Amino acid sequence: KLFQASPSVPAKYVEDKEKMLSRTMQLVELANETWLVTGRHPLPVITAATFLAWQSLQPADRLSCSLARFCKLANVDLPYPASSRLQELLAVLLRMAEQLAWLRVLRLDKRSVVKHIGDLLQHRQSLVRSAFRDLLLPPCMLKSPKRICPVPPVSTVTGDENISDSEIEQYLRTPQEVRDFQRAQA
Amino acid sequence: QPSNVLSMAQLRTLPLADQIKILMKNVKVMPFANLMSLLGPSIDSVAVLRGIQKVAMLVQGNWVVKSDILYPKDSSSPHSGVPAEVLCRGRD
Amino acid sequence: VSGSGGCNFPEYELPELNTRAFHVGAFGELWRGRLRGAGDLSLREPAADSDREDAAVARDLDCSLEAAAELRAVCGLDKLKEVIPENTDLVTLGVRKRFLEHREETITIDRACRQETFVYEMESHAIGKKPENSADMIEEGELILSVNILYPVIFHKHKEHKPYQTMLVLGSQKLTQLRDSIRCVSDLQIGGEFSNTPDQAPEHISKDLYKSAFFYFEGTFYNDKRYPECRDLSRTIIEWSESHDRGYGKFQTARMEDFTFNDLCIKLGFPYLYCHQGDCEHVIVITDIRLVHHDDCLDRTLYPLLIKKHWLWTRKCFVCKMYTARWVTNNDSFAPEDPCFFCDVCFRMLHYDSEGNKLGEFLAYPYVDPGTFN
Amino acid sequence: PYFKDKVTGVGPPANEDTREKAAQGIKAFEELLVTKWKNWEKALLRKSVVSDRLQRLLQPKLLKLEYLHQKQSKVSSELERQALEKQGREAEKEIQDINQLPEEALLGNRLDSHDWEKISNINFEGSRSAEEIRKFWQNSEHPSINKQEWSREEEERLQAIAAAHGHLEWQKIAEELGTSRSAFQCLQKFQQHNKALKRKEWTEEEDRMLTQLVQEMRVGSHIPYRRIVYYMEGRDSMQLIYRWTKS
Amino acid sequence: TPPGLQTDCEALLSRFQETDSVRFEDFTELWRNMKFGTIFCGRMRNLEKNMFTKEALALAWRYFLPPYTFQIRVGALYLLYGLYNTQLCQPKQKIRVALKDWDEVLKFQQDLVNAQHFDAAYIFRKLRLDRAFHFTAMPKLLSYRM
Amino acid sequence: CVVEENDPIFERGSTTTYSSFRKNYYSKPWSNKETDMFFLAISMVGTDFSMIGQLFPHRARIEIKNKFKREEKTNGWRIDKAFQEKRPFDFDFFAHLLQKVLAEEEKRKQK
Repeated sequence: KLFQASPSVPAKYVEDKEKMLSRTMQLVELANETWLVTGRHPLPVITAATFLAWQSLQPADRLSCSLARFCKLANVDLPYPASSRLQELLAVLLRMAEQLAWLRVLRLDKRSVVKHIGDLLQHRQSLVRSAFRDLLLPPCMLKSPKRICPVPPVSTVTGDENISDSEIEQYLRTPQEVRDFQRAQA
Repeated sequence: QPSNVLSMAQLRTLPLADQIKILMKNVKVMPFANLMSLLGPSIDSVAVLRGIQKVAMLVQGNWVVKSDILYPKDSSSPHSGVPAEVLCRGRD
Repeated sequence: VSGSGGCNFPEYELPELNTRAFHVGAFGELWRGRLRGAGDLSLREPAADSDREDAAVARDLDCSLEAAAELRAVCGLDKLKEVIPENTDLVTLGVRKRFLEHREETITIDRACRQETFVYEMESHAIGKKPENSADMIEEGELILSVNILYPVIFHKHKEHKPYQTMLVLGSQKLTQLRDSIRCVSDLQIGGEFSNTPDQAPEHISKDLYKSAFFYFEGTFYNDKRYPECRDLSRTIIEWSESHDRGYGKFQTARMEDFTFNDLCIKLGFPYLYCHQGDCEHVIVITDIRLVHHDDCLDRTLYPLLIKKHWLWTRKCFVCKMYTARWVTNNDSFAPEDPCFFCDVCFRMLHYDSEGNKLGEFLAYPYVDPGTFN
Repeated sequence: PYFKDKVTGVGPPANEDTREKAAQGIKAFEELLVTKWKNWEKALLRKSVVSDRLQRLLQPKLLKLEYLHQKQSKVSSELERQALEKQGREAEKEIQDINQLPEEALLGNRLDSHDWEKISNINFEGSRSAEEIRKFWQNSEHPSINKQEWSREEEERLQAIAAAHGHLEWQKIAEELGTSRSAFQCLQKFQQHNKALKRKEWTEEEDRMLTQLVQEMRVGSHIPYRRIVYYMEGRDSMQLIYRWTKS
Repeated sequence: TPPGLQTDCEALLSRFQETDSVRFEDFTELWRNMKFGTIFCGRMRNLEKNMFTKEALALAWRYFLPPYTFQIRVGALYLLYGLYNTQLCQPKQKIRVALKDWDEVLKFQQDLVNAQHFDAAYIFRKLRLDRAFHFTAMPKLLSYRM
Repeated sequence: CVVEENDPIFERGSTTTYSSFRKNYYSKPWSNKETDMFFLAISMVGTDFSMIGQLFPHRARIEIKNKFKREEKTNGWRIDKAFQEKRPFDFDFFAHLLQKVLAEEEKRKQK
């Protein structure tokens, strides 16, 4: 409801519909091309993209606004992984800023790159190309996987047909344990 | 419990500044004596002068409403669609 | 509209913060009723003396001098301790000597007590002053209300908040007198562009133009209707408050020339509003309600004389730094900064040539410095 | 403390008196306030100006590179592909030289065209006005300004140069001084070094005016000497204090 | 509140707690041995001394509340009486009082009438005739800015 | 009639809603001493989860099964050693150890 000025939401939060929709479309296309929506729920990524668009259209008054605050203002159920998607998308935007010259000199962060997100989307093609030159995978897999799928030792030792009866006896329940179980479950 | 939607009684029930503003927006040409007669003798002449000097200009002894009062900033020409600033400049 | 039904006694609601709602006129009426007064005249004494007090005690409960003659002799000054306060087992005297040593360290003689002397003189201004006319004598038991006001932002939000002046008002007098007595800088402020005509005398100051003003006490809107150029912003306020169910109940509207301080229903220590000139808002804090006394100002004409006045720093001319600024310039190339300030001589000699022509393009306005009243 | 008793701040309506005050031009003391500049603010201003200049220089080159890429992806000819690759490498070398240029010339001259409002609302979050930023960059944030204090060899020249100019112009005084400084600093130091004009000497009328001031606006023993000076141009604080305190 | 003056008043109240109930002989003995009218002027800034005495009287009357025995209450009230009667400040600083405190002291006067704690009604009546009491709603000044 | 017994809820935005897929399970992690006594119970009983759940009142049988599956998938040698060692079933001392574990978790909550 950030299109029409309603009594609750002030005019500062109200933003243009077409420009914000275009910004969200560009952000979600970036997420789809950077392996962010594949395997994960799309709606949290959409929420993160529209939140980033709403913050970038006016970074000044919305630097202190949080994801939960935005969800409360917009009357929308906050998705749980939306925060993680937002963090990953901001990391991708930081990588794009590092690829760019003036931004990498400015040394922005996950809080100051919101004002230059629009510039990041101007020539995002070469930026993403270079970023892939220097794959998006879950954080649990990018922790230096030195031993990928370790080969287990093949153990096909079968003997003749069995081993012995000692294991059978140690599996069989003793009369003492039988009586104890009967007393317990009486 | 057009711009002439408010009647004479509804006009008089409004403050003097709003009364003068609406009268100027409606007529756009009226002498000070006529304005005093329409507003009433119980209203002070200095008050009416202060009210009219902010929404009207003096042209050959008569009072003409300002251009911005007739053409707000968000309005436009009903015939050509040009912005209200150009209309105000032309009227001035 | 009748007042809120409540006891005259100001029962507390929050610990050491404020009391509950109560009336003012009934408060003063009950205050005068529960005692006889007749003591605000300073006629104690400038011969037969024993018989008069004998008759007095005869009307009193004891009708005897047995205790009187001894206690009046005991309670004297000839048996009372100038001399250096020492040679006695004390507690506060240690702090006193420490303060004396700290004073002898850096404080020189008797001075640097600016605010102290200010308070002293502003309190002495109301000591035993008689009215010019005999009909202006304040009657005994008149309500005196101390009211702090917080209009400005230009002060220290750090220093425990000492922003602005404090006033004294009389109950029987009208609220319009307090409205006109509040010395607001915005009243002296003048609007309009005078870059091309700097010598033109600024006419129709904001005080004369923007006559709209209204108080707000406990949901009651007092709008001034003394002048035919006063609008009603309380109309828009009520429209906003009623357009949505925001929890605010219906608010009453009244006139400022018909309701006095007595008819008000206030809470001592609770903030109320005084809004004029559209956005010029004053936070009104009525702190104390007291009766008149012979030591206080007995002249009804000049009682809104403040008991406290906050010092304000004037904005000096940015060029010479020797005179207080009187003009503010925006979009000025010759000015060093955008929010710039100049005095008369500097502005004339900088922004105008030897003949007075406007050198360069800029926007100049009459800068009414906040330090104009003092 | 709070100053929002009636309107908490969620739906404060802009009434007719408020909009009339805003439209007339009565700016009492609110927007004219000035806050002292900070070191991190200076660094942010410099970084923002450098980034804006670099971005405005690179955007045409980035668009040209995009056009070259579109030509490569759309033209199937091999003869012109060599020329396309040569032009692309030329553009890459141009970008490399632009990035390799030292951080001394990318700041711009003293009076250059920029987007002050854009820089302010992007970096400073609107805290610093565009005009204030422009002034700060034009006379207080340039590497060509001489930060060295006056070496007692500028006041004697300026007291004649500004006198000849009649204080009618801003840049000419500094240009004639020729010490590579700003006219603001020059005039400030000159008027801090010099004394007041010394209006008159023991005028009975002015003494009686001061007596009337001490009788009408004085409280106790302290005397508002600044209030005294406000109604009397051509004086200085210390001499006025030492003189009026006696006799 | 005045710290050192609070401690002094508490010590004087303890001494009155060990003295006789309401007998003025012990009050005279206290004024002789310790001289509870310790300091009024000394040598200090005029307003500093004025506010010193003002806070003294305000805190003393604030301590003068119903609950205590006939020793503590009388001691506080007549410490106030002595501080007011020996006023060495040029203005005679009025003792700060509450609204319902007037009805409270009226009930105290009624109790004295239906009792025989002599010389107490006398000193209180003399204090009343001296025009010392100035009543308010709070024993101190309060705002919302703190 | 409902005499102001409940409060209205400003939920269920008519626009749209999403899914959760995770509602109730919300297990609670184990500890070192708890894992030790769990291995002791395994060595004392076996793999029958009914008895293990009966003797463990504060931990659910489903959580016990999940822990056993995790141990079988990760630490096989520990399970082998537990099955190798054996202990006769004790009831009074087991209840005493349960009380000790209750005291230990109370102290943990205090910390």
